[PDB]
Amino acid sequence: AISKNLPILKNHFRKHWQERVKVHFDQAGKKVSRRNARATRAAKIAPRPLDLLRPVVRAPTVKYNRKVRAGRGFTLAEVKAAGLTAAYARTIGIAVDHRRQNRNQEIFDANVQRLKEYQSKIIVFPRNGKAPEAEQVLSAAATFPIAQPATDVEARAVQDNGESAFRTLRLARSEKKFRGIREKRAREKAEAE
Amino acid sequence: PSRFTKTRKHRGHVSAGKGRIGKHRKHPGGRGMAGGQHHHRINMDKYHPGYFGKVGMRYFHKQQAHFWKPVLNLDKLWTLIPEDKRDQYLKSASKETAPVIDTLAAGYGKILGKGRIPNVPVIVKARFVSKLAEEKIRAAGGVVELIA
Amino acid sequence: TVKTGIAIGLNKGKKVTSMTPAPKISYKKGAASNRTKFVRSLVREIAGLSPYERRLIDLIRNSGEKRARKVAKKRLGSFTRAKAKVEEMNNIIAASRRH
RNA sequence: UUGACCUCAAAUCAGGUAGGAGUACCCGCUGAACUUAAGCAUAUCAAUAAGCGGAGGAAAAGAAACCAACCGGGAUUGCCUUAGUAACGGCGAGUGAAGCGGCAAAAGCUCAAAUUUGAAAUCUGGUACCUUCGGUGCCCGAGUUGUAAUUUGGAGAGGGCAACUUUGGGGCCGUUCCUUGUCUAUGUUCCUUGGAACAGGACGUCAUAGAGGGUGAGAAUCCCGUGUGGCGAGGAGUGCGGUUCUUUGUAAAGUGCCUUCGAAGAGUCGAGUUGUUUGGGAAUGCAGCUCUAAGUGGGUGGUAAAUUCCAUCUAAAGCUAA
RNA sequence: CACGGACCAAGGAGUCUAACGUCUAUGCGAGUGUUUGGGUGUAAAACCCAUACGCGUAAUGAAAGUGAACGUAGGUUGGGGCCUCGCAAGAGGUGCACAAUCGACCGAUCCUGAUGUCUUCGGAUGGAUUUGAGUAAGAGCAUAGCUGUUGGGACCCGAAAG
RNA sequence: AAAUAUGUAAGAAGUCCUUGUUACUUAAUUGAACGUGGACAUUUGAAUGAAGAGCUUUUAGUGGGCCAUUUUUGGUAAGC
RNA sequence: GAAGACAUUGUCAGGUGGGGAGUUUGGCUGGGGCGGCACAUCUGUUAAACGAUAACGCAGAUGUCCUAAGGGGGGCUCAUG
Repeated sequence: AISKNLPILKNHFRKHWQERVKVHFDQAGKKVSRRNARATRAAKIAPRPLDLLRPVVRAPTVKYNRKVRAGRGFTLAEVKAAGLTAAYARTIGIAVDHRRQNRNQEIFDANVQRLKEYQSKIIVFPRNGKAPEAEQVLSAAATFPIAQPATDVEARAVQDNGESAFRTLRLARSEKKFRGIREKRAREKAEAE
Repeated sequence: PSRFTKTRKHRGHVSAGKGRIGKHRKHPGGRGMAGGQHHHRINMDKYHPGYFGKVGMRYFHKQQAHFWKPVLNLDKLWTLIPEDKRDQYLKSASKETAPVIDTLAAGYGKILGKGRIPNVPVIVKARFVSKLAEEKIRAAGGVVELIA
Repeated sequence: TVKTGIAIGLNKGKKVTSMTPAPKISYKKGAASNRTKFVRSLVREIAGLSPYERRLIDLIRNSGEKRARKVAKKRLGSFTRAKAKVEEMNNIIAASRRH
């Protein structure tokens, strides 16, 4: 069963896989159903725009933290600073998330400004009636995009001081590596009679 | 897309091109990767040296995102500038107007020195760099501004 | 923890203006009460000690606290639980049994 | 002696409910071997088939005792990927996930632990009446071994000060959905063959209709239909819009500042051992036995242990669409 | 004097898939891949598309980690083609691809170990009968096809068994 | 000490003369290796032939053999 | 009535346990079995004067021994008659 120069393949088919094959012939039909569901939902619901306004959020790890992203909700602090309560926000089309916290003023201010823009660009129908028609939009996300914040302009002067960035990195690495040894050495040298 | 298959041509011939003596049988040397140490050994040695045994340390629960560190070389560094501004900045080879390049926004972790950018000042913002890359940039007139 | 601005070292990452969010009311869960203190004191009074706790006060009076922590780590599971239980036993002994 | 309470019974007591079928998909239990390893025991087949129990139109899961180590994300499910990867493995054959990211779809909440104590304010049942898929009154009862209001951790409560805001149910008519009926164009003109013209040829018509079927042979124009619009009928529902009757309300909800508090689930968590299971590796989950907690605590942080820190959640109770 | 075959009809056996190799064609090309999904539609077609993700553009090492120009990106030998002279034969110059060879560069290993120093850190500089699936002006991505490979009922039929 | 069979060579990557590099080598600018420059060409260094030479990739089937001349082992011998 | 914190029961641990289960029980071979090793190696010969070359071909050997029986130097010359 082993033969000429070829790669070792690891094909995991020693089970009854033919009983669990799924072929997505339903792709285009599910698409149609999904469009019809969106349409039905829009009509049945309201002039409301099919989606809640979601916040700007800084993504996790070093791979992705350079990006900024749409999150789930708007951190009761941010909502209170925008000048409204969580319950009214949930009624008005704002996603709220109790289980996240603001540690960064940049994201906090961006999301507060986002909320102010939304609060200005909506019109809220009264409780009573007379229903001023509004000709709905379907995407709060499309009306309120997610813009990447820029750091610095294209052109700047050169500020050199001869610090050797490579040496800087190596010394940071060495400092972290030999911190504990030094913090034990100094401690046990302080034990001077 | 099949009918240019040799089965169509072997129609008429007894063995279908598998032989009369050997007589195509089911799995006459084993299934899959049987015999790598016994009767398929000369295939594994010579064409797969290294296949048997362990080597190094285990890492429980490795996340590759920790090891995300894609590399950019200086020869390809000027491509991070759009072509619109590139000749403008190739001219006016000056301090006080030097282009800034966010290699992290481009999607790069470490800068490396594979060779010979032009003698133009450039500000290179990078998570990490190498010794030669820093030397070459500083010699062309620029700097490396470390970031995170 | 102020960051540095580079991608390695003791403190490591982007310099970002911090915001210090409000303190959640969780993180204060096992931070007991007045009521729970009262109730637990009274229940200790009523019920009293259990067999291994009697053994531990005896082992503290006689064979010191090292063997007591050993026994309590076999009886309970953890060394830290054993520590806290022995301290409970010492607060039982030294407070009431003296006068 | 009389009348209670507790526990336990019986009644063809009044009223109800369970069983069985189906079982493609779903929740679980139980559980192989053939087979692969060119032999074969671990392994693999497979946490599969067979067997058992249990549901719905979906079920389950689900609003973190999470992921992480970031400039930090933020219920669940599913797809693309991660990944034939980290890891497991007679380290042999073979097995083998998860976080990030992009997308679909999005939705949030409820209890226990609190003296209402200046007033069990709560509820089943029976009976009388009624604008009867329920309501009011009256009467037995349940229940303080705790039924209602209030609060669930994101908070929240008790006091005090200050003012400001916003409100509920029906009837009718349109709309929405479902089902269904009905109406809505034009050649059967001429000649040949043939038993029959629906063939062939000549002249024409309709076409938002030349899809299909039928009719004595290949018919848009013979028939049903088709296409396009119209007129109706009957139900579900308040999902929405116009109407009309009740203002329930010295009721309820929301917001700011000071102060005092801030209850948060145990034979459980956790540990040892056994067995099973997992990619889970000094032990991933599960279960049995033994031991058995705490409260500035507890869990987790993928190498056992002690010491010191940090980060992040808040179990041992629960509901919920796509 | 081995097996099957009395005759006729019809049926009747290297298939499909997942991942792959070499080769061929096509498209783009230091990039490539629209089709998970969205928009749109004379509707399960065709048409359009964002962000990601895969492979590739950087190796190496168990890992920590470091990370590819002394020099017209090297020298020598040979090299199609081109250029100059020559009537021609020949001579000279330049010499892609490819081959052989000597070197240089990156990584691991072994040595040397400077200026400086939280005086245990740092690592220059120079080397080596060592080693790499490397650099030394990128070639790959995707689709399709033959062939071949592995797992799959796996060309067809066939056990004794469990 | 044969016969048969077998290796190498028969030159342009050659021969000769001058002279450079080196951390090797030498008592030594003596050698070794590699070179610059120059000279020797169309009998350029025996024969015959050359239905082209060199190179790479991938893949099938096969992996039971048998006979004849001659050499030869076992066996009395054998279609051994 | 008897018995009594023992027995029993549950969980671990040890022993016993073909009663039962599952599996295995080598190859070469003048058929196989018995025998032997021609199954990993060495010398001579077969072996046909390069090399290679079989047979359960011939004659034999190996799984050790040595701080010297290794290394260097010096001096001497052995068996036998």
